[PDB]
Amino acid sequence: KEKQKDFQKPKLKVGKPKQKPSNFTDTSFKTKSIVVNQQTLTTEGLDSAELFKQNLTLAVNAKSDNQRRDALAYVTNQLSANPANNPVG
Amino acid sequence: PQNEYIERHRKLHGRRLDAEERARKKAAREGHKNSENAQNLRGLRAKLYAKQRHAQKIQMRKAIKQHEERNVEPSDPIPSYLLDRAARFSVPIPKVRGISEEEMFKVVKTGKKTHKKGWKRIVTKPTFVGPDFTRRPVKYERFIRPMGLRYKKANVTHPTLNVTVQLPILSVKKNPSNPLYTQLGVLTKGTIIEVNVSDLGIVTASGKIAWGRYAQITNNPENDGCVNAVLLV
Amino acid sequence: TQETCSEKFGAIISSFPVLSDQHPFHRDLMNILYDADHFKVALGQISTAKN
Amino acid sequence: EPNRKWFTNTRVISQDTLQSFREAMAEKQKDPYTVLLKSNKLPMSLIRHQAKMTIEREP
Amino acid sequence: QAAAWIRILQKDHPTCAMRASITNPFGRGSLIDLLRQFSVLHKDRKQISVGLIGYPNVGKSSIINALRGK
Amino acid sequence: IFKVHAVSRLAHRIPGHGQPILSCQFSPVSSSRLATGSGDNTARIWDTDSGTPKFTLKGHTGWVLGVSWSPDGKYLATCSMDTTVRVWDPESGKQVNQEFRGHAKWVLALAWQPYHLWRDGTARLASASKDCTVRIWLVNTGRTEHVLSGHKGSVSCVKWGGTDLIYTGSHDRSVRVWDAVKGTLVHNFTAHGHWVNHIALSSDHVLRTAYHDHTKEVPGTEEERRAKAKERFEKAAKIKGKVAERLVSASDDFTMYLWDPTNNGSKPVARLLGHQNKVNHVQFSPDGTLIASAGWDNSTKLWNARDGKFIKNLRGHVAPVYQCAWSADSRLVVTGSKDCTLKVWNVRTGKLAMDLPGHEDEVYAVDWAADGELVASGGKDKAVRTWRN
Repeated sequence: KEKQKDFQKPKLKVGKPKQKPSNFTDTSFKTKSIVVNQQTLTTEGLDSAELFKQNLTLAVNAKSDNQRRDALAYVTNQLSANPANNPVG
Repeated sequence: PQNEYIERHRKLHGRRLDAEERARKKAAREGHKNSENAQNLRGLRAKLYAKQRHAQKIQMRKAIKQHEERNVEPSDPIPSYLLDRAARFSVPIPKVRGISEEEMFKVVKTGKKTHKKGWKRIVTKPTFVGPDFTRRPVKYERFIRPMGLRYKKANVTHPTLNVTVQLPILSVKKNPSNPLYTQLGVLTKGTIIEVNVSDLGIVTASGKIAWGRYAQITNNPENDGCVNAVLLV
Repeated sequence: TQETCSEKFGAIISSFPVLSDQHPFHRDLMNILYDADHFKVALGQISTAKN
Repeated sequence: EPNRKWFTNTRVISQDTLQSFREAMAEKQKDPYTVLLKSNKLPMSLIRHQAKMTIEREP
Repeated sequence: QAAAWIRILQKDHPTCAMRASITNPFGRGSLIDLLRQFSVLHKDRKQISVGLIGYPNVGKSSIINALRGK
Repeated sequence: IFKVHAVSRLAHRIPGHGQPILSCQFSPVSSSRLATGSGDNTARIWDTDSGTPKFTLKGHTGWVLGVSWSPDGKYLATCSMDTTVRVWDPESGKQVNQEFRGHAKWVLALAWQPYHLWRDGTARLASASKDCTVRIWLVNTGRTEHVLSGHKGSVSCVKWGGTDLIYTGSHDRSVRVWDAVKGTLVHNFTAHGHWVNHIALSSDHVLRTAYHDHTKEVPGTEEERRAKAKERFEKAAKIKGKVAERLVSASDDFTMYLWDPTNNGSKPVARLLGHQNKVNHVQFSPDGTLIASAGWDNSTKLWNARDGKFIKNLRGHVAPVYQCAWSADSRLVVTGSKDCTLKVWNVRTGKLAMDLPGHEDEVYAVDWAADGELVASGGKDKAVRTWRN
């Protein structure tokens, strides 16, 4: 079993489909999409409703005390300026 | 001056009064000068002169033969469609010189002390590193295959068509000296490689394009700077 | 060896006139005397051999 | 050692399969955010004279 | 202007925004996630190597320090 | 017009050649005269009605690789190993003028100009040689009019079409179309992947015979003869109401190509695929609807001449089939192979009509008479054989 021939003869196995020939070329391929998970830097194209929801989400889930304070201050400022500016109620 | 001014000067004034006589005397002394050069030149100048005179003598005697004969094949008869045509399935070079492991690998010493560590082996012969090859991290690479010794194409010649095409290499199939050399992809004399034969128009019995075929290296790439191969047709 | 070859090839290239920079009279006179295609092919083959 | 498999085609491919593979691959390098899977096991080798005529006519 | 430059560069290649500081980094999580994705693509190899190129003084070693944390 | 019946027995076995026979053709006017050229530096004429030798044509210093009758039958051209082509009078056996000299290497193929295109009171002959050149010779003067050069390999086959076109297939994987009048290259097809062994034209059968036909009569004057030859050529090459010669080229890359340079230019009509080895000989049927090809894969194949579609295959041989020859009624084809046998095949049924053994060595040259009475074979047994019903 330690012999190493230049070419190895394939062995027929009963009850199994026949293997493809040695000269068969397989052109099937699979592709995966690379995505960069980073938000937009300027945050100016977003509307005031999306700003409200995003700042509420950061106020709830942010790991920075200053960031939570700034988000809460901003949503408090918009609620003080206009009570109607409450998309989430 | 403009145009053929030296020719116009020769027309209007001639040449020196001794020019023809000195030319004739120099042509007459040419034989003595040639013999003196053959018997007194020394070194590389003498060797080049002797080779050039040998070439002139060959050309001259061929000219004599042609002017003398200005006024004047296989063993078995075969038809015109069997002309220029030629079991044991042997390769053109069935045996080459074996290569030792110092001739393949040298020792790359690493460390900072006076006694270095020599576990890294660098391959001295050219290699085919393969497709989509990225070098291993330096702490884990043992076999260094340098970039300047990597070859991606080979001058492969067709034995029947008698034409040589530069073809890409697909893999190294067998290096006869050692299976480790085949695993590393070393291109040496008598190495079987796989080449892309799409440019030769090789087709099967129904129309499928044959784009992979074995060839054998017939030169010494480490001494010649090129990979030369013969198709196994 | 390659320095000698490159120096001589550059001396050949940089001394011959370039037709794209000549006066139209001189350029077309060189075209009348010489096939300008042949002139440019010869100098391009010189540069190709140098590289 | 002599072997009969040294003188055989090792990789063959049909015209329509090759054309479809080339078209799909070109569409794949059209998008720079898509990367192949197992590209080392893909047949990527398939994807990757006026001066002479004038000198031949007129030396 | 930074967002416009990110748009222009992301037309060509996948791009990230970065402030390479050990104390106060930006884009570090996105860069870590991108390298994790490339590792998932090349999981068959034992490890992947990411080499940083560019002009002098653009912040290559600072980006390495920001990703490392040290 | 007339039915050609399959040959079934040996007519006459004639010795006389001291070397294997390399080429043979019947005379265009009748099957009574057969011209063979062999490796004994000679050609020979055979009277097949009595099975006798008539003339022994000597003068070559190499093997006579090719014999070719004139379309009117008044001349015989032999091309040999010694870089020469000689033109002979077949009714008297003496050489006409001197030998044609100027080729540098072995001359492999001959092609007479069609009789309706002869001008200046002389005939023209195209000789293809191993020195990558094709020379056009004026028969009456012995002088070269044009030299067609440009091939990078030996020109293994040359044909002269009915529209003054030269078709040359060479070992440089190319086939070229030249203008016969001007001697200039017109088309260059390089679709083959190996040596081009043979090419055939859709009008080869009528261009061999010119004005000669089943009527066995000759028109009174030269202009009537030329008009009759042109009419037969146009009838054979008429495709969709326009004359268009179709060219099939067989190569060593296991394939064949069909070309229509008049209507398609450099784009081939079709690629004929299916042979498992090199394709040696290819020939159109006289009616222009079928293409027969003999291969080195022990088989013959039949194809439709309008689209190159496979129809049927003929396998009876055990050694590579060297030549194939159609009958005049396009119903039978005789294949001479390396296994020392001739086989007559009915192509409408696709079967072996007759087997013809008798050759003891390989068969090299096979021809069928234009009127279909006789089949001539020659090979390595050095004796010519005639086959009749």
